[PDB]
Amino acid sequence: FTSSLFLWGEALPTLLEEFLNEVEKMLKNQVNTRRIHQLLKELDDPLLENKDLEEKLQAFLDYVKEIPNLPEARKRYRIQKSLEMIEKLRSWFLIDYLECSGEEVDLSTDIQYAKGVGPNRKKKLKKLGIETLRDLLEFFPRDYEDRRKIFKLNDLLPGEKVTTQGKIVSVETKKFQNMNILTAVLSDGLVHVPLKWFNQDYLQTYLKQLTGKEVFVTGTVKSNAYTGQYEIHNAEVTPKEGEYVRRILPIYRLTSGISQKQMRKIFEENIPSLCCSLKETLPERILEKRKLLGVKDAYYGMHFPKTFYHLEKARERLAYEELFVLQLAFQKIRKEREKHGGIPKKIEGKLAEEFIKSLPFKLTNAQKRAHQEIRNDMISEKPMNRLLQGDVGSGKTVVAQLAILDNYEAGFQTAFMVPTSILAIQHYRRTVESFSKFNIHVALLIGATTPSEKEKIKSGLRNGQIDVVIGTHALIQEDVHFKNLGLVIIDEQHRFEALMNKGKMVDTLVMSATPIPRSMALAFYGDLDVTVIDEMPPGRKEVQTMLVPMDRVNEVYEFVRQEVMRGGQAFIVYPLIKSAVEMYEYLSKEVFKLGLMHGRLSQEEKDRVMLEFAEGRYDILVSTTVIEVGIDVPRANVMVIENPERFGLAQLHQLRGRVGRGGQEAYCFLVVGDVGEEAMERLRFFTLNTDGFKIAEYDLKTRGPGEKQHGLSGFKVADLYRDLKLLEW
DNA sequence: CAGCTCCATGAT
DNA sequence: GCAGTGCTCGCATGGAGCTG
DNA sequence: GAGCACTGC
Ligand SMILES: Nc1ncnc2c1ncn2[C@@H]1O[C@H](COP(=O)(O)OP(=O)(O)O)[C@@H](O)[C@H]1O
Ligand SMILES: [Mg+2]
Repeated sequence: FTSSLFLWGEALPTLLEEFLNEVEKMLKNQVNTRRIHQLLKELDDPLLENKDLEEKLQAFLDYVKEIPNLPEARKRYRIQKSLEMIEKLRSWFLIDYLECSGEEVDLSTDIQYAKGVGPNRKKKLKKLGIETLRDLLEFFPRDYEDRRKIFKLNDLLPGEKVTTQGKIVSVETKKFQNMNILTAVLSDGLVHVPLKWFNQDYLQTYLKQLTGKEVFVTGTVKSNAYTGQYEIHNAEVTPKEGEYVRRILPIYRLTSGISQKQMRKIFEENIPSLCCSLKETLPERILEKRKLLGVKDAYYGMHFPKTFYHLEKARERLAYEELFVLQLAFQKIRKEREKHGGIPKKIEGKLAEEFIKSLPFKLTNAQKRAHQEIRNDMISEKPMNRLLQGDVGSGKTVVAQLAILDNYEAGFQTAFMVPTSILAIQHYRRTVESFSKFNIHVALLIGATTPSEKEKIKSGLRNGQIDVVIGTHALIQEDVHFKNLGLVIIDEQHRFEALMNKGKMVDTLVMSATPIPRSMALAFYGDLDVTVIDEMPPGRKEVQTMLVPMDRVNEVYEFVRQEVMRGGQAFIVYPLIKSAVEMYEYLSKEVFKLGLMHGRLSQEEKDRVMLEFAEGRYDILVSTTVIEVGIDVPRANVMVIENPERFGLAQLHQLRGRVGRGGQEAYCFLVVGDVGEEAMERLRFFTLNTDGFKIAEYDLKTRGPGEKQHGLSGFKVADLYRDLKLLEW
């Protein structure tokens, strides 16, 4: 917990921003005259040395202090009057406004134009994916080491990079065996504090190059020098005046070759230059609305801020920007739908009331909602693009079927789409035996079907009472007709379009097995007016998920021999490292019923194979290619992911999903190797996560969206709304 | 199994 | 394009988690 | 000293 907790601690008092900060916290709650007066005592830092800033302030701190000796109203206008000025202040002072000129040059150079960079660095730098120069901005720091704050000498906190100050009087160098030692030492006045260097002599020069002045030293502390008194190693001792080395300064990815001090001076010398050249992107009317910097400065800020406030204002600008890009394209779609327009219709509680009472089980207040929502949106004078989202076995299917009656019941006909012929056939059965009948004629049209039959069908649709067609994105590729088509159901990712009747829009509905938390929903997809998400069905018991060490792997192996001997089946997934084949017939020392599926060898008659698994031809399987949310092998009691977490926390879900059906009270182990905490911190979490959305919650908070590549927004969301509003035009 | 990075140590 | 100043910044090794 | 800019031939 050490690091993750110490700098954190000694990080509140003593620097304008922190100050301003707190004061805002001050008001947003309650002053404390007393207090202020003690914050001001602790202030320290170069920013303050501005006249107004100082004058400007008094005025301020003076206005505030009055709060308390003030009844209710007397307090308000008082407050907002403030708050406004802080931000007012912050904007004035806290940012290093990049005042620009000379003139822009602007392309993708092969980076040698870069200054300081040269041949070998050329190659070095490209190990970081840095060609071009745009390449040299879109490349922001790992992190930031700050400094501004200077520690006193004799308060060195045992074991920590600090930056203290003082003279320096002592340049000794010591040689031993396979080691030297360079020392000079720093003298506040009273204290004197060893400051030691290892296999560097040069330093000798500089330090001597120096003896005289007082300076700023930046290093670490060490609990040794068993003679006592702490010893500071590794520092930097810059001559000084450092109003200008009492700054935040970045930390970039490195690459044997370069050094921070290197890489830095290299950003130090170009960024200001480049930044400057960037045609603004979003219009000035916006900017003004919400208040964070154009670009130049923003990009500026990500490298060389002087207020974490800066940096904040910089991501914030830099991130809204790129959500804009999305929500722009969205409406820009959503609108085009407003053109072509949609169609509604009336609806007979008849059907559903029937369907619903027909079933055995209950229904959920969830699916109920799925329902109230679909109807209504279909009904509405325009399109519907809902997303029926849920978690394998939540009741997605049912619901779809109501969509299917309601639409039929209305007047028009629906058209089910699905990635695979094998899946079509299979779905078909259900919608019918499901529809168990009433009075609806539903088809499939899959190319397997005999040419005539096709014909009898096609024609069936061109006119009349073929009520639903079940097929692949086969339909759309041949060019079918029917002059009423009131909806299109979809299952999932079909490889790699919308439908219009005469010219209006077709009620579109898309179901998915792999959840996605609302923000991500509303941010990469959003355009799917909604997602009526599911909260799950009863009687439903769930996978006893277990996590198992390796070695004991032959343990699980056996557990199957059983369950599988008692008539069940077992997946076995092994990522990438041929071994597979080696993993295979060494696994027919599990002699018994095995099948393979290399995977991305990806004919998507993968199901071809699963069918055959579900039918009972490969007692057990063998992965690679994380199997998908598809044809469902019933008997499959147990699952086995190995050397995981290479798998997102979701593919694993996928996998867990795939095994259970029945009640079957299925089971899924996961062999592990070594790895650790953060890794297993996660797994551990998986296993007890009854619920696959709090999964995504959790996949986000930890690894950024693995599911090209977002530069900037790690869930704060006021943006994703800041969007909707500004984000029409 | 390897190739790289990042971090912490190295001296009586 | 190579040859001569004059800058800035320069340890090395070993175990470490990470991705391929 | 490595790497690079910059100046000159
Ligand atoms: N309300 C319910 N209560 C109990 N079982 C239900 C309920 N709704 C659906 N089921 C059944 O439980 C399983 C749910 O999965 P399903 O409805 O096929 O959709 P999906 O797997 O896509 O979520 C099916 O057997 C379905 O028939
Ligand atoms: Mg389904």
